[PDB]
Amino acid sequence: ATLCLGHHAVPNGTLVKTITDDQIEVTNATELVQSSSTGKICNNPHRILDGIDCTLIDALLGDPHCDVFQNETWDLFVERSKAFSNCYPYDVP
Amino acid sequence: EVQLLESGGGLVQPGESLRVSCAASGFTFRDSALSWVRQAPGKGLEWVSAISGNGGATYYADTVKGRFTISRDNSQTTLYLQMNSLRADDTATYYCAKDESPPIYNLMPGYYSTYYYMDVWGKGTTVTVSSSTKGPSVFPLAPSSKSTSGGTAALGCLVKDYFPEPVTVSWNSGALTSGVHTFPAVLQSSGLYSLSSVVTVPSSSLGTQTYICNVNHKPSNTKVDKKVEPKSC
Amino acid sequence: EIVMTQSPVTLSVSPGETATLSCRASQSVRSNLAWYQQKPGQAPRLLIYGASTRATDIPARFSGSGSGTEFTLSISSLQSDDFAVYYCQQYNHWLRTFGQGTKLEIKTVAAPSVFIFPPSDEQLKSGTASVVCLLNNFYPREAKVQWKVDNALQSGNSQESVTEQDSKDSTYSLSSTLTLSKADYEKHKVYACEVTHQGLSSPVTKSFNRGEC
Amino acid sequence: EIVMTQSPVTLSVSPGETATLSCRASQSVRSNLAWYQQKPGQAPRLLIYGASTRATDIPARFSGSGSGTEFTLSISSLQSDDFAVYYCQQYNHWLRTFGQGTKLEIKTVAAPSVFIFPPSDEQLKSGTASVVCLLNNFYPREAKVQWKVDNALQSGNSQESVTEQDSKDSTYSLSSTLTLSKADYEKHKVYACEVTHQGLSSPVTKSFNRGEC
Amino acid sequence: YFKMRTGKSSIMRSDAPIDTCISECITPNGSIPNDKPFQNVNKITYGACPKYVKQNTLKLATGMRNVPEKGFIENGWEGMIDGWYGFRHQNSEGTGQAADLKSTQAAIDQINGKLNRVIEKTNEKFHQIEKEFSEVEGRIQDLEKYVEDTKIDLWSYNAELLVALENQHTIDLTDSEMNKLFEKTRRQLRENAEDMGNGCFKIYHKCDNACIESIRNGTYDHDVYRDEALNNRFQ
Amino acid sequence: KYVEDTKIDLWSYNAELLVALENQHTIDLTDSEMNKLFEKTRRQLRENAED
Amino acid sequence: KYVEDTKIDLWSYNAELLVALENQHTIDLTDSEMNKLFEKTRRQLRENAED
Ligand SMILES: *[C@@H]1O[C@H](CO)[C@@H](O)[C@H](O)[C@H]1NC(C)=O
Ligand SMILES: *[C@@H]1O[C@H](CO)[C@@H](O)[C@H](O)[C@H]1NC(C)=O
Ligand SMILES: *[C@@H]1O[C@H](CO)[C@@H](O)[C@H](O)[C@H]1NC(C)=O
Ligand SMILES: *[C@@H]1O[C@H](CO)[C@@H](O)[C@H](O)[C@H]1NC(C)=O
Repeated sequence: ATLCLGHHAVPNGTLVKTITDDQIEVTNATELVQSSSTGKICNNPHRILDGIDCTLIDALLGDPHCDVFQNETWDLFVERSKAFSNCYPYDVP
Repeated sequence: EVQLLESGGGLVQPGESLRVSCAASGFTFRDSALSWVRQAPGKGLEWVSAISGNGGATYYADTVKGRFTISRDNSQTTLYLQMNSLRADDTATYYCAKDESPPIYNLMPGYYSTYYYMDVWGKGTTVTVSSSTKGPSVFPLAPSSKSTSGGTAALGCLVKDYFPEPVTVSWNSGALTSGVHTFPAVLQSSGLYSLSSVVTVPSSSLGTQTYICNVNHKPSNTKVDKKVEPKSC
Repeated sequence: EIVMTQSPVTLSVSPGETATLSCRASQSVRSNLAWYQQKPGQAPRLLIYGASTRATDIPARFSGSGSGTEFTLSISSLQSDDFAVYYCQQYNHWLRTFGQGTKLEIKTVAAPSVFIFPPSDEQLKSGTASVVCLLNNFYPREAKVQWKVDNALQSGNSQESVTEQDSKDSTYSLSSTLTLSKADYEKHKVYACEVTHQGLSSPVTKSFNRGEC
Repeated sequence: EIVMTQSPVTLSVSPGETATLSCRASQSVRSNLAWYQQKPGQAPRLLIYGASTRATDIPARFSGSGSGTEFTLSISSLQSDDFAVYYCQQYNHWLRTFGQGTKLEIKTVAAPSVFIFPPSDEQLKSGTASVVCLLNNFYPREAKVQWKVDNALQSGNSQESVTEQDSKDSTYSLSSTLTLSKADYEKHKVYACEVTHQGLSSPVTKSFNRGEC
Repeated sequence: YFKMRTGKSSIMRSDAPIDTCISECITPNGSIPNDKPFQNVNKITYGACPKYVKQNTLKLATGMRNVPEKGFIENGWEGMIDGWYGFRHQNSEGTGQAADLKSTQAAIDQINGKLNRVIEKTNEKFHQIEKEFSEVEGRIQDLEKYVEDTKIDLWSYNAELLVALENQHTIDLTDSEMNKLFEKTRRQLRENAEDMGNGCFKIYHKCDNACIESIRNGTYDHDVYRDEALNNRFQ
Repeated sequence: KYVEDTKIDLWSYNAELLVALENQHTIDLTDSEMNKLFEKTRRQLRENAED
Repeated sequence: KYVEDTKIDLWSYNAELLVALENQHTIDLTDSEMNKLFEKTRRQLRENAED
């Protein structure tokens, strides 16, 4: 009688890096680097506050189009590039 | 549906053995793991043991390490748990539960993924380990004075002296559910539990309706349907 | 082999407020910490697993948070049916352990509707007549119930049975069973269960005579 | 098993300007990337090895660079003799692979001088008469040539032969040979070569009758 | 006056639209899942986010060394779906195959254990320092760019060295689980069979299907066949 | 605050990975020395005993 | 000064730890190739010779 021993093998596997081999084939691997994105900022769980048309300092001062942002709490204020200032010209040292 | 039902259990004396089944029905293809979790009457939960697809477990809590042995029969899709050398503190409602892991773990589908949370819980089977299976004596509770209070009257039944829990109680074969209050069992100093179930219905139905409490005690197969009438005076 | 300690043992929170629970754990645990909602008379239900991540089709008011050692569970908008007990398990040491448990209460101070129940004739013929005093619908759970038989207090033969908090009106119900013999019952005339509650201006007492309804 | 892709397939760069080449490589490769300059009719010659280290006694105008995946090759001062094809290899997983190759072009739309050619009598007696049409001196190489026999368009019997670009006037030449049998040739009367070019206002067509020069 | 409080709040410049979903991590490109230890979308992140590294892909081995066709065996067994390590036999009844559940589980547990070590909860960072700049500010801005770029290049080395070591140890631990499995049964039949030099044992005695199963589940008593196998070896 | 916070988090990983690697290698080297001891006495008995 | 001194001291640990692990593995792997060769010829002889 004969009793052979061996391991499983996949028809096509993934290549990984090791200390000695740069491209060595294994049966299974997982990606640790998150490279894909949904493209959209999920409003939850963090209380996302869309800056829309003004910056945070513009809402702090009280620009006419930013009266809605008064007494508004936020976990993360998101400034848009489309922001602008309509009120009196100012500068903050 | 991922339903699973626990069968067996009951009253055992200390030092005896007991096997509890768990019919794994539904979504579980049973290449996924399963566990047993007991909770003692009034006490917190406790993980007992686990089993994987095929025989990758083993894995028993230190409280029951040498006493319990978990078994799996995939051909009939049933999970077992042989509880040998039972002690007093083993009295608990043994729950059968499915175990799920994050998809990153569990490389080969059949084998044990060491990081499991239980998502699907079973109905549970009550196992009592003590030293006597008495049938409950049902005594009705009649209202006194004049319509108890006035606009609403109260009446109930007394389930005194029985062993062990539980006792099923309904009113008028389940047709009466509104206003019913089923109280928890209280172990008397004699050692036999006592239960009371009362219902508050308006006094306008004191005479036009005959109320019957349908007490069922399967552990001792005693099912009394006592009549509750106002005290004749 | 890895103990879990929940704090506190029981908390009282008004409906609507956020109830923050604790699950302190010896050693380090991060990848797994499951929260459960075991309502009385039912099996536990999975709420959050691995911390943070909540279970399928459970309300968004159940929030989970925790890194290691310290873990928290906050219920945003509290409902009257949330009177369940909450537990926390974890990984691993190959051996999952559960928490001790955190009882959650709801809340208006309701006054007990006292009702007396004389022993039935069938129980009188048995040899031991037990008088029952009901306290239907009341909050909070604390209720000092005393038995007075013939203007004399009786202690040692009464047992207090309290139900779990209700899922809708959030009111408890108490019952006291005064166990006495057949001759010990007929020995006295008037039976009155003295009831004193937190929200009770005067001690309401309901009584009845022997041989008359 | 580690494919290499050079971009573009061919690039036009005036003499003296810097010509940047691309050698995109699937999977990481850093320690080895050799550039080669294979002039037509000769063996390849090593330029750069590793990534930036150039070979011995080669001009300093050849520059090399690149990270793991993206590689570049820039020729600073371009000369007329740099009309060679460039290749890039890499390492390794025991198997060395070469690139596709990047032809280096250097630097008026010319009109194709169409010429027809009837089959000779020696070819007619063989049994298969093939008519030939010449497009001498024209740019660009793109030239849509169509055969029209007894006015009928003929496809599946024609073969396009195009020269390399000329070293002086830089004009291509094209020849099409419509192979037909002895009876298939006498079957029809007039043979016309419908020639359409990029810089052609109207489709120039030259034709001849059968039995008359 | 404004009410002064100190908390987890922050600010970030982004043009990504807001959607009604859940995500612990938020980037100027959009929310990304923090299930992975590292990310390559953007260095500006808010909340529980993976560590930004230069690498675009870092495969972590969750399996074993793959050999389909031409160390001890010429190739692995593609027909094994019930486990990682298994047996094959040519006995008197026929030819069968079965997996060793304990060796497969032991190899999965080591990978599952380190898999948790690599994906352990990532850093939770809220209000940090700005890493993108609109115009040149000189010395202060040059330091801020240097502080962050240093942190990135150091983390990139920490991540790329991690996958190399973890995968090198992954192949070593899985290959050693088979060396121990071949050594397990090698001790089972000491001088009842001999190593053929290719991963197969030449059992010199009559061994049926149940006898093969006795070797598989670890109940093979060599003394039963020791009087038989030894005679077939030297005669 | 960021420079110091960055310095700490990088050293925390440098130390956490250190003890993880060294303890693994400590267990690895101790188990090997046991195998090296069992292999030492195994060579002393070429065919005088069996494992 | 602090940012640079941090970068230096952190890279020095990265380099010192690298040469120690790579050299240890180098000595570890070379001894295995010697053992594999001993095991290779050991499989050929079977019971025709003894270690
Ligand atoms: C794996 O995929 C590639 C396809 O290019 C090829 O080698 C073959 O079809 C598959 N199987 C094996 C064993 O290589
Ligand atoms: C690879 O491993 C993952 C777990 O990370 C598992 O879900 C998947 O089924 C495996 N696939 C293969 C082909 O091994
Ligand atoms: C993310 O956005 C930045 C610009 O802020 C851009 O440079 C980068 O390529 C983007 N990456 C992805 C993965 O979208
Ligand atoms: C091992 O397999 C043999 C052959 O089927 C069987 O007789 C024996 O009972 C098995 N033992 C165990 C422990 O499974």
